[PDB]
Amino acid sequence: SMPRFVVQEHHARRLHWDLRLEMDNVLKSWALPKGVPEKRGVKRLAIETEDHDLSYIDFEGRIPEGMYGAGEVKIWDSGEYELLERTENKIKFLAKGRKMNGEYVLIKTKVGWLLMKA
Ligand SMILES: [Mn+2]
Repeated sequence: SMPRFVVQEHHARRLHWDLRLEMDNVLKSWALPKGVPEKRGVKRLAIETEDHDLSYIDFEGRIPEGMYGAGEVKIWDSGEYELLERTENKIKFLAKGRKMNGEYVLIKTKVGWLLMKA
């Protein structure tokens, strides 16, 4: 296998979370400066970032300084997910994490992306 996701907590120059979905045979990724919404209706900024390799889904450790993406990476949540809807502008999925669970949607508009919880 079932597709999986991870939410990494990344202690870089700006502390953020990274949501990564196994999708298109890579990790489709978004930075979340304020984290995953944990309550219904809350709208969080999501910043599309470059695809990562599938192997990276289980990574934890320190990205060294001078490297782009420096800082400590820790797994905040992880699990399977079920894809419910997808287009170039919308991804709706059921997350099966310990913290991030139930349905969520990533929304692309002219201003970028948002992440929202059912
Ligand atoms: Mn990051």
